[PDB]
Amino acid sequence: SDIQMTQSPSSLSASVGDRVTITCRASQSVSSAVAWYQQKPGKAPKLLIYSASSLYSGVPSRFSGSRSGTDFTLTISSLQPEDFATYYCQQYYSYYYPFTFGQGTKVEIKRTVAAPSVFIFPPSDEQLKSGTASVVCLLNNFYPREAKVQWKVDNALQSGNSQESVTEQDSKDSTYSLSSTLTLSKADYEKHKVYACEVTHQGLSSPVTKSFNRGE
Amino acid sequence: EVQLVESGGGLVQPGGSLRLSCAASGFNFSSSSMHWVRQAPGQGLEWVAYISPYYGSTSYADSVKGRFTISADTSKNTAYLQMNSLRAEDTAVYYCARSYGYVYWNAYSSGMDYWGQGTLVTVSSASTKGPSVFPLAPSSKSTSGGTAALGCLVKDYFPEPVTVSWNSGALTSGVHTFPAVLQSSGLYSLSSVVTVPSSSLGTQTYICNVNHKPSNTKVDKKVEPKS
Amino acid sequence: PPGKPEIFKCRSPNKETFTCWWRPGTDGGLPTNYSLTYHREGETLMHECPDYITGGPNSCHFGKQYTSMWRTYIMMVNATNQMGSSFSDELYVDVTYIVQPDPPLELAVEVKPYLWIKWSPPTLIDLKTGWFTLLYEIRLKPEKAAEWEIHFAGQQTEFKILSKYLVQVRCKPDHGYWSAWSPATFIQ
Ligand SMILES: [Ca+2]
Repeated sequence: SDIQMTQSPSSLSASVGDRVTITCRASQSVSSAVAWYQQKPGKAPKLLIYSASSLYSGVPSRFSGSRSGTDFTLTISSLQPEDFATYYCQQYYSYYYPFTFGQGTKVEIKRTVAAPSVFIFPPSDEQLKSGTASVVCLLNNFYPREAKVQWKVDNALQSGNSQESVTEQDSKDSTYSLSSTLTLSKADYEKHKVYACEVTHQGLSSPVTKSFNRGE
Repeated sequence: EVQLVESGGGLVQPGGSLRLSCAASGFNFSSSSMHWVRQAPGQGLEWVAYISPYYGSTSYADSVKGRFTISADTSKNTAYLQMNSLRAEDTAVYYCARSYGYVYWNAYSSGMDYWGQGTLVTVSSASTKGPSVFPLAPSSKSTSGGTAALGCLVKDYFPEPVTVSWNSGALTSGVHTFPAVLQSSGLYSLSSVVTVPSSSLGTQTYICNVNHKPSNTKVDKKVEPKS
Repeated sequence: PPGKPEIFKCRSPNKETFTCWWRPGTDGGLPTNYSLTYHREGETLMHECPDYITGGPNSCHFGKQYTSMWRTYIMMVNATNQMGSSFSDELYVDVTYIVQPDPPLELAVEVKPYLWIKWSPPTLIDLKTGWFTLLYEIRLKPEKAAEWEIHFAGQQTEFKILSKYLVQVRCKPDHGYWSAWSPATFIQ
């Protein structure tokens, strides 16, 4: 590369309805050869704006792009649930190194707090047959993203043998979902009675447990 | 209707080779130019190369100069990416895409406006392994209000990706598929869950259709509520 | 009611293909589209844009398959709508006149005392017919200097000066557009 594209902030969150502003500063003049792309996760980016400020066909007109000097700004005029994504700028002015991107900006939707509902799944017979055991704890449709999920086996807090992963923010209702998975060897699993996940989240007025005893 | 259709992704040794492929249609290939862009998992996009198929002219991102070659078969409307001396850092989803115009003549493109869906390239000396599919059985919580949760995960597979659907993709509402997680054993694991009314549990069949192409593994697991 | 459209730019990279773009409109009322029809002076048959897609939104693209027969075009944009519908003024297009290239190539600048500047035609442009003759222009100026010094170099691909510097070339093929400046070469 020879022309750099610095993009800020690298994330933000805003309420349905707020005006929102991403800025991209070119390392040197780039006249108007600037594009903006939206990328909703696990999909390919979608052109939003080309030529610094021209709106791409079929893109909703709450989006718009402008330029002064070497700063460009994508601006969503009144934010929407389905606008959850990562946005990138791109210059195509350079003779040798056209089409290079900024580092992108993650945009999250702020919504009213929502407690998760919490479910627990014991390991399957078939998996045990094979000699390991997985306990799954699922937190469903909550907001905000921050949660603590703790695995407890017979009162021992488990660490470094569970693993979690989180969905992308729903664009119908702006909530998340989280699955944690505790894994032990067939041997260990059978060494203990009570299996519990312990969810703390802003939306629950106190922490929540879901547990079970081996065999029941 | 435009369409760019990627292939040739896969799992390769460090130092190995690979040829990606992008078959295009419904815009004038000769008067366009074709791009590869790539995204290492969980980071941003990186432009890799483009070519003007009529002219045969090309540019390459520095990170890739010397090792990858872009080219096009004008008779078949297909751009290629030949990837040599692959390193681990090369691991990513690889999109192809098009702009109006040519190498050195980008002024009039309306950006890169059409994009493939990407194939995934994994550079690693880990072996292919197919997943096991275990049920996540509903019962009392899985049950909150008169709706319950059920799933399958999808344990211990490599390399990505895995596709999951429910009752051949008939059932889609209230389904959540979680991004896969890389376990300490170097295998992937992932879960997929759907929520449904308690009243539908004695009376409606739930099957998850797990496919893991790189290892030739096709599985349908019928998730029933447990005894 | 629309909406009165206007065809505001046409480029061709090399005379072999060309593209025209237009500005809408006033849709609302309902939505709109947007067709571009054209004809050759003297024929009363009215043809539709053969390639809406490859140009970009609000484009029309003319492939090699048009270029090679028809040299010139009369063109019109029809923003039909609902509680309304409306046309643009007609645009005469001659490909020769809208040709713009790629900047001239590998601009080498030597010291030879006195100053040597050589470059090559742009890629994108045939010169072996060579249905272009091709005028070049140079600029230079000390790194921190206030103004540029210009020289029209007419038509060959080399030049000579008499004076810590910065050098660019560009070219036009009359009767069409100047290329963007070649990326700057530096010289001590
Ligand atoms: Ca051929």
